[PDB]
Amino acid sequence: MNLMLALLTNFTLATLLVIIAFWLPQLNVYSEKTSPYECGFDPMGSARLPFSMKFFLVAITFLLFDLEIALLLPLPWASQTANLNTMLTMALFLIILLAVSLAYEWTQKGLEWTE
Amino acid sequence: AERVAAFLKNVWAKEPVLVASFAIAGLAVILPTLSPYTKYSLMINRATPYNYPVPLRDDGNMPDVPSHPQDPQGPSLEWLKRL
Amino acid sequence: TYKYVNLREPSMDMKSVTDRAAQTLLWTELIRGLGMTLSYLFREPATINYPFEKGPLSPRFRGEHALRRY
Amino acid sequence: MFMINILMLIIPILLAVAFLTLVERKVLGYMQLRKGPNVVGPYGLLQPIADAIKLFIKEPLRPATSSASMFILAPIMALGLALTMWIPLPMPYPLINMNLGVLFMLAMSSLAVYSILWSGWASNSKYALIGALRAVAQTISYEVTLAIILLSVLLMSGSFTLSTLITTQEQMWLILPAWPLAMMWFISTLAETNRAPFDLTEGESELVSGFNVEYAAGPFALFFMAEYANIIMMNIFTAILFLGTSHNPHMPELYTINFTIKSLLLTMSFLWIRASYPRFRYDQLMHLLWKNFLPLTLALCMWHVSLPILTSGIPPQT
Amino acid sequence: MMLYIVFILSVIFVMGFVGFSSKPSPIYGGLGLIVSGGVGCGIVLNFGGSFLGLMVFLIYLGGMMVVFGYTTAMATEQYPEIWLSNKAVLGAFVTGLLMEFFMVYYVLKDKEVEVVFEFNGLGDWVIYDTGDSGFFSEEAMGIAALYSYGTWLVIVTGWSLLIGVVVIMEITRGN
Amino acid sequence: MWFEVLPGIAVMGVCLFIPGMATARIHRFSNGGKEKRVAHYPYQWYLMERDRRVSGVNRSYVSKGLENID
Amino acid sequence: EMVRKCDPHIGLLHRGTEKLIEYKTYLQALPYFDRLDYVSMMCNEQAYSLAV
Amino acid sequence: RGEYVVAKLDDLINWARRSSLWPMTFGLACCAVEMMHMAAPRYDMDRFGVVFRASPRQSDVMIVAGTLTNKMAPALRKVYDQMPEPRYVVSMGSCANGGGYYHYSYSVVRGCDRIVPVDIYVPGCPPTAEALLYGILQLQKKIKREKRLRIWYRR
Ligand SMILES: CCCCCCCCCCCCCCCCCC(=O)OC[C@H](COP(=O)(O)OCCN)OC(=O)CCCCCCCCCCCCCCCCC
Ligand code: SF4
Repeated sequence: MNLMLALLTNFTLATLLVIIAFWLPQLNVYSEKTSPYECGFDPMGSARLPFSMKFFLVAITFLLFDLEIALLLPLPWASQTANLNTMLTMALFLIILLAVSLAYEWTQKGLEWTE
Repeated sequence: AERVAAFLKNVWAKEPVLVASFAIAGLAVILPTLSPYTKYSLMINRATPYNYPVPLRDDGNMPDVPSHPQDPQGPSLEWLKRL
Repeated sequence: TYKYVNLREPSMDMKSVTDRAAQTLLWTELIRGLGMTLSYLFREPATINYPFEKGPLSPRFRGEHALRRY
Repeated sequence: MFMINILMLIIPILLAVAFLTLVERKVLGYMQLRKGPNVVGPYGLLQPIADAIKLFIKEPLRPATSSASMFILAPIMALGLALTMWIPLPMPYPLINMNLGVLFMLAMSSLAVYSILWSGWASNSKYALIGALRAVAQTISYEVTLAIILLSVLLMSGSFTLSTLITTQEQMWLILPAWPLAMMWFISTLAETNRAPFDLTEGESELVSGFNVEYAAGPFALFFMAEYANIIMMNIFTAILFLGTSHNPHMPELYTINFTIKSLLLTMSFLWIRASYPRFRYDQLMHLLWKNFLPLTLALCMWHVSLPILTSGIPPQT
Repeated sequence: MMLYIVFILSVIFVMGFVGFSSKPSPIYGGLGLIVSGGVGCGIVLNFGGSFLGLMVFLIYLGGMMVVFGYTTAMATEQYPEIWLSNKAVLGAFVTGLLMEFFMVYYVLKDKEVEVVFEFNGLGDWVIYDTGDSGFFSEEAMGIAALYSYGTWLVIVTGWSLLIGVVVIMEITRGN
Repeated sequence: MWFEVLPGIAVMGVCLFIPGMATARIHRFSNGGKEKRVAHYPYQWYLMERDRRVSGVNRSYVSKGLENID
Repeated sequence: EMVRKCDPHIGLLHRGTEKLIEYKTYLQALPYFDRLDYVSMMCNEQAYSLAV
Repeated sequence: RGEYVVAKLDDLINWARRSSLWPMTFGLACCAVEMMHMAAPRYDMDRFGVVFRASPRQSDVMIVAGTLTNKMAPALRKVYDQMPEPRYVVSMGSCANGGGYYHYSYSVVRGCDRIVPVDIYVPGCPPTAEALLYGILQLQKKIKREKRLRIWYRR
């Protein structure tokens, strides 16, 4: 409720400013003005052409490393249990395996961008 | 022993950040085993009363179950107060 | 005559290696740059208040032409 | 009275953003032996007003090649989410008291990247596209590290509630036991806000203007407003995390004054850092946060999970 | 009304699925998955789970950010397709909406729809629990037990992630 | 000089102080001069909903003391 | 962002300086050298001076 | 009178525009060196509210500082056409005024005014940084005299 109003107000204000920006000023539109910007000379090829990603391997590793926060963020609550010996063992076990995962991709040239 | 203090010196010169990492992570796996206070972390967690202490039915043969909360029987948190 | 600009070898004694390790971890040489710009903040700016203050010139200045008389 | 409370939040934020532009231009000027704005109003106090009016009465143009709906949505999304990062902030009483405030700010921060990605892609320009793909690279660099750093600091606090960080730091600041995390958090906020030396999504010297190269007039202002509102918000987050202020229930004003000063000084440091260092390469940023911070962050996450247990100092759950 | 908040979010949840199921440019497909992942946080959040709601949303924002980068590199053409650019995409988008509309229309009028399963339309609030919990969040307690009870789940999930990194490097080595 | 930068900081500082001050006063205004109730867990909410019934005016911040027992 | 080929297209500041110097006396051609490397003005004059 | 109120609004927008002039980062030849010295500490054009921005779409002024060649002329008009209005052009130096030292060259445009409209001409080879700053201040006073709203009102 209070969150819905806070969200509703924040985006309504942003939408009004955009509305004002497009309707308050004087407009003068012609083809040259709206042409794509590439430093004064016409572009060669569409901007929609493929753009190679040289860090693709790190991007995939990001997904696997971005899950660990899901599994590691519950740790503050997990520390409130009576089985600290078990909880501590499996908390360090999960982080150690992440370190091994980073170590493998590092030593195997996986963090180095393709040329 | 001379060689051992030549690989450590090389990594400390070429990768100091990794030397700190393995030291901090190493101390995290060992100290909990050696620390005398690891028992109290487990005892404090047990002493935290999330649930209601449902009473037992006095059958006349439970000498170690307190009749009243202010009775000497039952677990005591005297250790925790002085910790 | 000449001189090398980047021909040096860092001493490998333990104290020096630890000094560099502290620099790498504690960002010592990045804080000198902060100190250098901090000092400039407290120096008087060199900005003149144009058009009320004009940059100095000399009699030889070559500006707008004019036709002279006796 | 809640609508008034929201207005008493967003409206001051915009004024703070407006005059943070003036402060940056003068602070950089004096660090560069200049004065900065001192003509438009006494000591340049009316400069933000002139720039705001100028941009909103200037012609906005949609590029002929742009995707119109994404082109207009992106600036709205940036400012809308920029203001949304403030509602869980305890100063000392939050507008929306969230039990998971820390997690809410992470999700909103990630969602705010798409205002950069979609603005660049919708522009249909090569320079806007290159800057947008630097945002992908830059978010892959800090997002994982930034979460674990927060996790290590919450293992001394107890929960994800931001108001609970005030209770944690009542006897002492968190920057003493966790200055190694504070250093890596501070540099992670620079990357997250796209600030120098990590201003790669824009990269004036490399990409002219980056993702917002095609935007002009009012639409450009929203991106500018969001960027500066994020600097203050993140520096408020840093103060609450590592420079917690003492809370007196009967004098909440004293908290705001001390808490406000700590945020300004952290905000000045952002201006200070922009005037001192060159710009990273967006592939060197990835190696910085994956080969230096991440190995240490994982080690400090193990240490901060074991340290409370081996000293019997586990914080309360509630 | 505010008593139908979950149902309203669920309708938006479906509309986001008809967004990327019509298969426009993966740029717009990834936008529908962000929308459905945001309301999905809201639906799960209204049933008592806030960590789950903010975690799936947090995870799916990371995934779509990588997918956006891959789309501009592997899955782009000169004219990316919008929902109005193909009769195939538009037909799938309109068909999905008209099917959601009739499911909503019948479940709100009759309050009873039978498609494979018997569904009721008295409001999602009628099945909630009438007894408050204690001084803790039940979902947080359950997730926090992954490290005390779910030791075997931690080992298999931990091993899978480690093997995941090894696997992707082998697949992408080439030559 | 460097102290001509301060006026901008003062205006910025006053603007960042308002959000905290307004929330504190508005909370006290709308809760009978007390802090807004923090209900993070269901037990705290159950006690807040109980306060509304006890109040008799449908407000959880209208507390009834020992004058209500007899 | 990897560069495969740099192809510097120059001549956007070609003004025919070398052709103009042919219609100017040696004194009249001196200021043309202040405007070649316009960051090193008195070093371009000197090279031309030593040549003449 | 209603023409008094528009005149005050006309003053407001005029004030907002001359106090926030953003030149395009566009230099061609030696005259750009004197354009940097205007941004240097001694003159500090930034204190007048004048800030360079690289994108033509985020600029209000084009300072054509240097020689304009036939190869560069199409590019100059392109970045000028892409500036959102209102936009102003300041011609700096003899080369951009009337061709200057290279007026009779086969590869030089005899004046940037052949390609784009010009509002202020700054003479010199090069103009001093104090002469360009005088030109920008003359442009501001030229914007102060605009009466768009008092001409719209009288239509
Ligand atoms: C009970 C369970 C807890 C124990 C967990 C067991 C797993 C531990 C490891 C988990 C983290 C993964 C790291 C393992 C890989 C180590 C790094 C590595 O393999 O790098 C290989 C390295 C290649 O480097 P290169 O380019 O060839 O140049 C240098 C020449 N060596 O060349 C090399 O040969 C590496 C050099 C030797 C590295 C030794 C690493 C030792 C790590 C443990 C240190 C613990 C001691 C510190 C704590 C002490 C207490 C304070
Ligand atoms: S006018 Fe003079 S200074 Fe300017 S470009 Fe031409 S020759 Fe160089």
